[PDB]
Amino acid sequence: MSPSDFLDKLMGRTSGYDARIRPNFKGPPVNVTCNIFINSFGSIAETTMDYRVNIFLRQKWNDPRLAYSEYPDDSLDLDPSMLDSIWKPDLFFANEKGANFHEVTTDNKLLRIFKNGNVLYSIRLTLTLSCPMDLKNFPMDVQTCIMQLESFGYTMNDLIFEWQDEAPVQVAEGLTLPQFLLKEEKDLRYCTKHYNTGKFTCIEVRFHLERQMGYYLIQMYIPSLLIVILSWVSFWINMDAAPARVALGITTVLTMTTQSSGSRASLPKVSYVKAIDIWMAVCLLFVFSALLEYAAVNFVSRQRKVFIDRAKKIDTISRACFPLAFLIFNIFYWVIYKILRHED
Amino acid sequence: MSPSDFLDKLMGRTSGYDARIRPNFKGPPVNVTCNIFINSFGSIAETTMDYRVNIFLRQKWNDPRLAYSEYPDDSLDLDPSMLDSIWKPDLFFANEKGANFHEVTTDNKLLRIFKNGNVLYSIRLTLTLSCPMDLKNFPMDVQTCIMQLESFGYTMNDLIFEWQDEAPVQVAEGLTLPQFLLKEEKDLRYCTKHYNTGKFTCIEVRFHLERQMGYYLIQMYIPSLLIVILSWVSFWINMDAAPARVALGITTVLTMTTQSSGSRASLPKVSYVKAIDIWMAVCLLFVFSALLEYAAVNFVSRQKVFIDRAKKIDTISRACFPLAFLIFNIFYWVIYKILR
Amino acid sequence: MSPSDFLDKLMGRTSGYDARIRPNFKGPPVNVTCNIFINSFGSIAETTMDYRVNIFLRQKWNDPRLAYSEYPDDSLDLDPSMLDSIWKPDLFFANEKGANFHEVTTDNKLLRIFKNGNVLYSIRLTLTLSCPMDLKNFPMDVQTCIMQLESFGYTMNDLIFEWQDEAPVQVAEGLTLPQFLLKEEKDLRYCTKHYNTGKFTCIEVRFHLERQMGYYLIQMYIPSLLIVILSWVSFWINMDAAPARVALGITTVLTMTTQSSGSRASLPKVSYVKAIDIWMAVCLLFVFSALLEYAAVNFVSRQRKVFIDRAKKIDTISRACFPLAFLIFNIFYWVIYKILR
Amino acid sequence: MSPSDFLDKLMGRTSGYDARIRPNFKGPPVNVTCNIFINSFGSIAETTMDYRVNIFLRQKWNDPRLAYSEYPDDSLDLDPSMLDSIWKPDLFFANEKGANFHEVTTDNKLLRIFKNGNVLYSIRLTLTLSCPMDLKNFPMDVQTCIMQLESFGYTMNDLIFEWQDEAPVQVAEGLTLPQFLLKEEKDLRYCTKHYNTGKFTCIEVRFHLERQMGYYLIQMYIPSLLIVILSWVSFWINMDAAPARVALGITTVLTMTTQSSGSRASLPKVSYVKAIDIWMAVCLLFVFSALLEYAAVNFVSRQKVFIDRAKKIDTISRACFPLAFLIFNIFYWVIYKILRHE
Amino acid sequence: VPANSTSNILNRLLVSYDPRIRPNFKGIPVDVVVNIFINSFGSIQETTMDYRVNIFLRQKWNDPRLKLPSDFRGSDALTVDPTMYKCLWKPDLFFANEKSANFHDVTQENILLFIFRDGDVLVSMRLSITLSCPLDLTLFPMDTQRCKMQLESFGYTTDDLRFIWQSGDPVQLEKIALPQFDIKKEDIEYGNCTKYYKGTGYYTCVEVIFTLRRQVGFYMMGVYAPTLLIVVLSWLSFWINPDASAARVPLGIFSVLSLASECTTLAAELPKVSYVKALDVWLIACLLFGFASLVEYAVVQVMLNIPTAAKRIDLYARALFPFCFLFFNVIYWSIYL
Ligand SMILES: *[C@@H]1O[C@H](CO)[C@@H](O)[C@H](O)[C@H]1NC(C)=O
Ligand SMILES: *[C@@H]1O[C@H](CO)[C@@H](O)[C@H](O)[C@H]1NC(C)=O
Ligand SMILES: *[C@@H]1O[C@H](CO)[C@@H](O)[C@H](O)[C@H]1NC(C)=O
Ligand SMILES: *[C@@H]1O[C@H](CO)[C@@H](O)[C@H](O)[C@H]1NC(C)=O
Ligand SMILES: *[C@@H]1O[C@H](CO)[C@@H](O)[C@H](O)[C@H]1NC(C)=O
Repeated sequence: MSPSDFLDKLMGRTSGYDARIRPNFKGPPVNVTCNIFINSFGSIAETTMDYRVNIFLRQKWNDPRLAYSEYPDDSLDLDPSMLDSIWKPDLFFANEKGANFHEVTTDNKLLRIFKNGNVLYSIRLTLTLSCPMDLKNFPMDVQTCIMQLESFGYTMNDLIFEWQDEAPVQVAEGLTLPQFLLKEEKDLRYCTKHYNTGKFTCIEVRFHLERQMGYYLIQMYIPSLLIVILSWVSFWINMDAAPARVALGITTVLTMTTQSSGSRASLPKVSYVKAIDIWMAVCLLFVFSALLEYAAVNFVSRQRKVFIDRAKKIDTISRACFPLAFLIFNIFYWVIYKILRHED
Repeated sequence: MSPSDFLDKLMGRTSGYDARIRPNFKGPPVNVTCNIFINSFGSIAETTMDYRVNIFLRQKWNDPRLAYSEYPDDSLDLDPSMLDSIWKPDLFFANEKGANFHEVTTDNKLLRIFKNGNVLYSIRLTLTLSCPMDLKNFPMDVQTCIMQLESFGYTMNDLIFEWQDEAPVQVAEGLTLPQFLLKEEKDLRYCTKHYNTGKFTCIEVRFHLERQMGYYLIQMYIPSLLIVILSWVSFWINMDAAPARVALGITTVLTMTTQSSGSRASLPKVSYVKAIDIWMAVCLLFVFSALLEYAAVNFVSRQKVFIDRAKKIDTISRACFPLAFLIFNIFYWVIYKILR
Repeated sequence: MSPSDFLDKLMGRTSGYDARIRPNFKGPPVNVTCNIFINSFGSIAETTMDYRVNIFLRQKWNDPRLAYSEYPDDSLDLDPSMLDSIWKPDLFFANEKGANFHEVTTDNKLLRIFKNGNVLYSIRLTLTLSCPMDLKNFPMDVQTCIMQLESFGYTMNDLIFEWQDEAPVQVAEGLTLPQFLLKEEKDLRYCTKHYNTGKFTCIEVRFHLERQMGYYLIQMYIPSLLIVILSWVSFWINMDAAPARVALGITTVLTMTTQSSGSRASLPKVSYVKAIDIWMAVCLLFVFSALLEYAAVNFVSRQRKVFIDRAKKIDTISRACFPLAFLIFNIFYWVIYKILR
Repeated sequence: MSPSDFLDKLMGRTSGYDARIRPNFKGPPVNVTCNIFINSFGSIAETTMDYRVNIFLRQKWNDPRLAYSEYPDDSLDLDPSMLDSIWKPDLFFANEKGANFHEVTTDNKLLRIFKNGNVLYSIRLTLTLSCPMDLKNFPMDVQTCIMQLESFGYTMNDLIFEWQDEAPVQVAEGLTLPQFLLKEEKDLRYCTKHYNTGKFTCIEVRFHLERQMGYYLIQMYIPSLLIVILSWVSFWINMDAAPARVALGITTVLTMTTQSSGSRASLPKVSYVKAIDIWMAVCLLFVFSALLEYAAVNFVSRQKVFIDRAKKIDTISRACFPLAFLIFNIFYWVIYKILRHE
Repeated sequence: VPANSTSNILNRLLVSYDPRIRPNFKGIPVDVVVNIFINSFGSIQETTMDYRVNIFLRQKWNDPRLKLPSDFRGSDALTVDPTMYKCLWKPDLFFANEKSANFHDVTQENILLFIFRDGDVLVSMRLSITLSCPLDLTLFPMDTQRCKMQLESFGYTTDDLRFIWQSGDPVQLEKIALPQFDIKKEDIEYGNCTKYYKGTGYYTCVEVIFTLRRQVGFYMMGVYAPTLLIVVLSWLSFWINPDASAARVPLGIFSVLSLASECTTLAAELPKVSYVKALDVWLIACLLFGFASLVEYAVVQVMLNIPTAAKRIDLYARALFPFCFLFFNVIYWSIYL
């Protein structure tokens, strides 16, 4: 009748229960239903391609050796220290650069045992999961980051993982991200990868993250538009102030190449070309083409006299063509990358 | 009478006390009154949205199985090493990116047992808690970083957390922060969050923090004003030389953009528009308007009494721009200092 | 007679000695005399507002239960592995962001028992102690960083800490700091802080650190002096060479603002003004004044009508006032910050 | 004859051997002939005054109560996991900022026992040691970095360290350092430092390091020379186009001063002056003097036979600058390459 | 009999099994078949010259005293307790070129231990090693680094322990792509060293060599195009009207300064190495070309201060400079691939 003696008879020294032999040995593979509660999310760094979570990973499984009938109460919230004395299913995340437990004033665990033998094991973890991240369109990209829960020491003939039927992944209220937002829908898939040593079980959950473009827009697109507008305004001046035209063109080129060089500092060195690269390169080429046209027209003016007219006509044609070409390129690029290529 | 015999009879092997089961099992839920003493504070890095503290966390609870009467002394202090064989209530911080104990020459713990069975359990920890931050008005923001003490291994049917009656959290004398002021008033609330696994107790404390304006003001607010004053003085020139005037215009632009870029890069990402961004953008607009005034004066200088019109437009600009900046400055300061 | 027999009889399983019970239990408080030998000192980073130390912490106390008579020798070194089976006083540094032991090929701990009963216990540690800094006069400040030793689990009625009468804290010979100097004199005081749970003993040692200005002088003050001398030479040129004077003004302005950016980005964010900031702001103000005087001279020369004479006179007057002003500002700053502050 | 029984009778529970007492207690001090094999070497940065190594530290000592005669084999190799049951000499590095063992798939150590009682004990370490750096002539400095071995728990009366007679410190074949080159000769000394608690034994080995400057050449000296020669070419064109030449002067001065700022900010803080600082300061002075001379020419040109004087001074300085630059460069190079060191 | 009975019989503290004895003591050395599965590869850093790899190390050997008792039957492989994995004898193993490694233990220890009937025991464990590979940068933007793995036993002489690679597919990787590299799956050279340390016998060491080919797309779209555009801008300056100083001089000086700043920015990030590379050679060649343009303009100006002679020299230089730049580009690209 003593609760300590009851615990000893259940899983203690006098119990005879062993924590090393899995339940239903030499029989059907024991199935484990797991669900994940997310407490934190963020620190998504593109340079190293990883993100940190803080999850309350829970596991459930049946065990006939842990069935009790002395206590009328169905659920026995036992001390977390017992978990070393009972069998625990191995479960490691396949893709994670580094994970660790949380131990403050105690180990963060709990033990709750039902009458029929069901066991609901939860734990607090901090995972630096790594998700591969494409940037075909860097500022307008929808990223899919994954978590792969799978067993290591047990073949699927012994251990089987499967998501909970209802509410598989829960998210704490008021969760926000510095630069992303978590969509409500989350995909659940069975990886069940094969190795040379057997057929290991695996469980995958997909996170769909869409990126808010406010900072990229405000800090990078507006300066480029202002720069090209200033280039047009500078070019509108006549040829009398030629040194001023050259100086303004040079400083436009300098500031824009500085912007382009500083654009790629915060992102991983990727072989492919992204949206920011295309935009910066095209607009810098626009400024360079304006400078080339100015030089050609100055060469025309370098020997009224059937040349000053020509030069003025070419300058007016350029003034009527460059803003229209820039606007048509801008609208084409924006619509293609908003609807035709990705997103929306 | 021997202290070793007493220790063995109370927590030792012959005691029979099982530290593996909570007190009053199958009974009323034990209640814990915890108070936290703050020792060190600071390193509030806005880039990663977190701050670190050093707390002397203390807990109390009534354990009926630890009652003793042989020793006449009441507050019988005990060696910290005995804590491995005593029921320690579960407690973890809900919001913390990482926390660790402290060991130097020993484990920094304190245990104290009273005659009636109450137990005092103090422990020193270092926690890098995370508090989400709002930067709608960056330099003049009043922030509220949070700490949540809560249980993990016991339903509210077993363990209940609650603050102390008086002096719940006290800061050490002489506590200071690199760039913030920690005001005296602190708010205590019942957190008591819910999970699908049951009802879990949760205790919450809020710290109100405000950012000191001295550093940012002295660093950039005065220099931009002085640069604009230089531009105002430059509105009194009569177009002495073209390239020199162009260079004089560009220099102010360069100082302006260096200061604005530095201040914008000093901060993390927020989508909305802040105070310092508004100030830098308006400074950009005003210096760009100064450059446009230079260009207009250069244009109207060339070929009617166009000289008189040029002088009139120059004095109109010189009488308009200072007043425009004064009204913008007073408006922006009042809105983002009192009305926001 | 066997040494293992003696060790077991003294503090072993058959000894009966209980390491979980304070010596002189339920009586006078134990008396601990501690002295600390500093091995390494450096990594003083003001960005994080702390510094790293490496100390040979040594503690001595009295245990009446450890008195032995089998071995006539008094000074008896023992294996450090027995340090876990002997009462060890609690001692934690109050102000340290993070500290750790040192283990290499063994645990770095030394334990020694004398015949009367006195015990020595020397342990190696590395502490990242934190000391708040006052940067009112940053380039030539005097920093006092505090190491606080105090107990946690024992009230003043049980454990009492105190320094040693002779050589309380001893610095290793030949120790050098990358950007600081250590004064020979050190201050020892008792913090004896009071908490709400009781009175806990405390011990405090202070280091007087001063910063040598050599690097900061070479990096900041000399370039600014060269820039202002360049502005002086720019002033000496007559107004007819307007492009030369104006471009010299621009180079002064840009050099000064780059120096200001470097100085202000080299230090942690602090509300109050520091000496280097005031000095460099005054240098920027002098450069701006040179630009303003050049602009005024050019404006006067614009619209010969005996205006050239007055412009030359005012240019000479201002170019003779600039050296007096700069020299008086420099001497005033130097004397106040070197003697008065 | 059973290996398990032999291990039990040697140092197991039934052996009676005690690992808490040094060999030949209350007698002559036990000597340890330690030698160190270096496996990796690098990450030596002057910013925080440290460097890291991977050493195969091996120690040999006698132990009379551990010799055996049952097995005819002499060099009997035993597993690392048993090493906790045998006495080991205390040892640690004095100039150590932080170190850790290596635990990958097992514990990285090795124990061998000879018939006469000698014991070999090699335990892997990764030391982030620290040595003071002398940067009097930074780009072409020769630096001596030291590592120190000493005991803590025992006085000289109980434990004495010493090097090995033949090949005390070795280096893995083909070792490459990232920035320096390690001189083959290495010094061995006896620190035997004294504290107030006794006379602790100590052993020190000095590494002589020399820095290759070619990278510093390419990255720092060529750009400054190119910028200065650009200022020279700026001077070459006459004074007719005053605004262009003066603007080019401003921009070259700005880039040179930003180069100087980067050069001085790439390195930690030291009170004295270094060679790179002297070179950069002198070259900045040269460009400043060039700008000042151009300003003087403009002052003379602006209002007689004044244009002749301006041209004469221009040619005079155009001829004077090469001699000054060449003599300064050759003097600096010879002094800092031969006279200052070696 | 329960699984506990057979498990204790084959190994237990109570049964006559000593973990402190290698199999075949005083006999033939035990050979270990080592197999490596690479779960994740990448994070290769040039500044520190090391890379991180997540590898499922697999090793099997022969343990006669571990032979499965005849009572058990029905399974060719018997899984055992990863906790008891510490109890059995282990082959000591370590990585020679290893800065650090970090055992993975999340919700359980990450180790799998199969035991077969004949006595073979297969041990697979999850590792996260950080190997250092000294990489050559003589031709930096395009190069083939050879970063290597050196498995090696330490506590046992080669007369006791020996490592042999698996016969079929001893290294398997599952479609792993580095951010900037392309690992050749087929071209993975093998071989063993058996390094010999003086006075300590021979220690066996197997070895893996990876051939990492660096992708040049980022550097071609990062620096080469801006440098080409700067030189084209200098040529445009040449096409500008001569004997008009004001326009000409700023163009050349700004080109030179932009190129110098580009070289400094692109050389700051790379690790500091003694020898010269391709990127700095290209940058200094472009800088010298801009310098040549500047001095050519200076020559034109001094010749002007006869106009036909100056114009002829200017035209000759404006025709020659594209040609010599093209010749330099052709020879440089041909030499440096
Ligand atoms: C667990 O689920 C598996 C897979 O559906 C099933 O075969 C098995 O019977 C279930 N129950 C147990 C106790 O293993
Ligand atoms: C502890 O506090 C709770 C909450 O007020 C109360 O219900 C309970 O009676 C208290 N005492 C005990 C001994 O549980
Ligand atoms: C230590 O200090 C206390 C308080 O002054 C004193 O009574 C005591 O005698 C001293 N020594 C010991 C061994 O307790
Ligand atoms: C160890 O070496 C020391 C130093 O040479 C010597 O005095 C001593 O006799 C040696 N052997 C022993 C067993 O102490
Ligand atoms: C390892 O190298 C040794 C060198 O003696 C050789 O005998 C052995 O065959 C090699 N092993 C393999 C698997 O090639």
